[PDB]
Amino acid sequence: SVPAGSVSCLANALLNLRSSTDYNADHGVKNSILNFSNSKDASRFDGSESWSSSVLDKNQFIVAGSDSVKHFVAISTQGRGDHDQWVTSYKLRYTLDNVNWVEYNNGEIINANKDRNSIVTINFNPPIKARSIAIHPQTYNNHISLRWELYALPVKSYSNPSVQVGEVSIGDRSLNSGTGSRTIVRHVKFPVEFLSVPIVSIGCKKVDAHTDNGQMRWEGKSENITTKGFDLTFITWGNNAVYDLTFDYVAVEFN
Amino acid sequence: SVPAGSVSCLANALLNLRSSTDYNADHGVKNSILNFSNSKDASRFDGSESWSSSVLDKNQFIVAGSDSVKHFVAISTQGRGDHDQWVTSYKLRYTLDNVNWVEYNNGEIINANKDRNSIVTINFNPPIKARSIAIHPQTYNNHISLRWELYALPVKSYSNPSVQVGEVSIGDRSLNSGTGSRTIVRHVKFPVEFLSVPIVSIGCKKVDAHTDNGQMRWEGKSENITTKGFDLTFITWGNNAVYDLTFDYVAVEFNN
Amino acid sequence: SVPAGSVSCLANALLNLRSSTDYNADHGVKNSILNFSNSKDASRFDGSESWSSSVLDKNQFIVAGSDSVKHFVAISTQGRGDHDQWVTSYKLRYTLDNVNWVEYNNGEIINANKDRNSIVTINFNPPIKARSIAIHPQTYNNHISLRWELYALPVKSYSNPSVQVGEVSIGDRSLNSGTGSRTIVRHVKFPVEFLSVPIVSIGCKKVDAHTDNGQMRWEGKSENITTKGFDLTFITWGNNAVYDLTFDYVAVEFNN
Ligand SMILES: [Ca+2]
Ligand SMILES: [Ca+2]
Ligand SMILES: [Ca+2]
Ligand SMILES: [Cl-]
Ligand SMILES: [Zn+2]
Repeated sequence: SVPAGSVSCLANALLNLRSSTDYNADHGVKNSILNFSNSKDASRFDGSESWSSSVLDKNQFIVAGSDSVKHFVAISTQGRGDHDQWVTSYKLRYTLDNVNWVEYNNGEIINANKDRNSIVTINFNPPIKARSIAIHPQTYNNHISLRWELYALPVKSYSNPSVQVGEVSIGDRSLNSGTGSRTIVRHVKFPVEFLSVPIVSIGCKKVDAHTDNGQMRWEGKSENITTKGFDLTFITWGNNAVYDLTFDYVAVEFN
Repeated sequence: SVPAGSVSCLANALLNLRSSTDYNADHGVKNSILNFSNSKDASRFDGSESWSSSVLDKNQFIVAGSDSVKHFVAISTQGRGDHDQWVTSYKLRYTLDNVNWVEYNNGEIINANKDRNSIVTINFNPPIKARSIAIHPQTYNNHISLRWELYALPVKSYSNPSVQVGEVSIGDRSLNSGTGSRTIVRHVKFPVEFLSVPIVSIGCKKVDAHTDNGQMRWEGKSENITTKGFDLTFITWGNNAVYDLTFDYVAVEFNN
Repeated sequence: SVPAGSVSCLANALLNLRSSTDYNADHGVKNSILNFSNSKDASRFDGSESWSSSVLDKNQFIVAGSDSVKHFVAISTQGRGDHDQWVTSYKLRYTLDNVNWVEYNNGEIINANKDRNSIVTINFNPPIKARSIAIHPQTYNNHISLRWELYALPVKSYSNPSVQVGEVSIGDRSLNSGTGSRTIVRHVKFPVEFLSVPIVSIGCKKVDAHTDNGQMRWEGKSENITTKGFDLTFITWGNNAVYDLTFDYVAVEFNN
């Protein structure tokens, strides 16, 4: 079973494909998408409804890859739509760093197809975590020919952040006197405008302040965050005299 | 108009393409880039100056995509270069998550080409945020055959920075005695060397210090930052005695 | 020489490729990887063991690209496996932004191949920092035909991190009385669950505490981290009364 919500990688043209060999360009990996089907006009040939290797041995493969870390949850294979050709068993190989390749599950040989069109699906628990994956047919019927699809987790909503950083201080004696709940606002303009409204984290890196009968009171808050900047509100209360406070900030936009 | 400073996606080989069907490999999406043209020698066929479908109906397309989120600002289409074939109208589809596709602009049919070579450009306002985008020919002259280019915003430099994190303390009594402005430096080494110089944000997560007639004074600064590490300078002044301090740090490396 | 531990980009299918021209589909970029080799059977053509241009001039190229920034450390070229065709000199161009192209080493003409199968390697010092790169044959032997590989630095463990952010407080008087080492835990849930265990940095943004004979004491520690959340353990010791503390936190997810 293909888990609900998963991404069809070839359907969405998310992976580059490279076969070991092709019978010819009209039998190439571009024709390997699961359920691939073309013209039924038998007078002209518009391509095999599969990838088909040229060499017939145990060393053929399609490699599927891209820069990003995919979490593959399953793989589906299928035979050739237009001729009695199919892969009947295959091994999997993969790589997360693109330098070291590993055998999936110690070189597990997986039972594949029995006919032209029936879909056989394999599920990975836990997901294979890879940048490139390769299918390696071991046995076949008539010829090494397949359609297939790879399934991956969708991308997390938090992914691909943009970040801007900086520091901000009171800079003067605004909170160094008076009584009660006291506030002073520093307006921060981000060096560059965000696309979406960031979330902002702050951290104190300087405290110069007087206790009030032994009590220390200071707070920093970010507020009125927009795409262009925000307000760092420096806060004190009781009778505390804050001479200076400094925060670093980290602003993060996603999605 | 193609907006100034845009990225030509197929030109920079930035998108994978997948057609519904190919007339044959010599009419493949590999031959679809705007203005593609090959040998003019009529005696030998080196492929169409177009992508060309095999099936002729309303259901053909090219899908274009990649792991990343594009900000598509425009699209251009053109007919076949070497025969009288072009797409007269098409719809667009796109997807951000690669699970749910949306009809561009509620399924708007866009008037496309009426010759081989004139370029028809469509602007997107606002930009289309998608991982994958598909052109869906609705009407054609003679055959479903086209050349195209997709245009997108350049990558902004504040996106996907690298990060490294860690913690640093005084770890001893260095600032816990003495008078006036007092500093001790902690030389911090990042777990992995960066390829270029990061910035280094810090925040305090431990105070253990004595007041000086009721005044608290401490500070931390990251200085002398390199690809390999930085110095966290712990500071006190007056007659504050600082028993220990701790910072979490976050080193952020941009555009690499 | 190819530096030990480089990534072979074409081998791992990390780049889209686009030629200026193909002799035909059976001579396309898909057949261009270093050492590419097909059936040795002379009674049916299964494609060239090379890419081969259609037009024979000095304006042919393959463009290799993708979304992410690469650091290319070397190129390797080869001639055609199956006929006496090979590139004898070439130039390189690249782009980091996919708007502005630059000429490798001010258009240096690199001496290339001499036969079908010997591999000629060029080292890039420093690495070419590029999203796309293009090989431009200048001279050739019989036909513009080649095989190649591009080598890149492996991705750093620290790249493409994701970040989540929030705040936590004691929010009550738990730490405000008693004596000796006292702790209170706040369980934090991440707005979205992470795919793997993050690291969690914190920095204080509120202190409301009493000194203990002039000594200030407070600490925050992020503990018990999972995909779903963590514990912020607020800490005081000696006889300090902490009325409240607040932290911001930065949760960072690596290698995903
Ligand atoms: Ca057919
Ligand atoms: Ca031609
Ligand atoms: Ca052959
Ligand atoms: Cl404090
Ligand atoms: Zn990518």
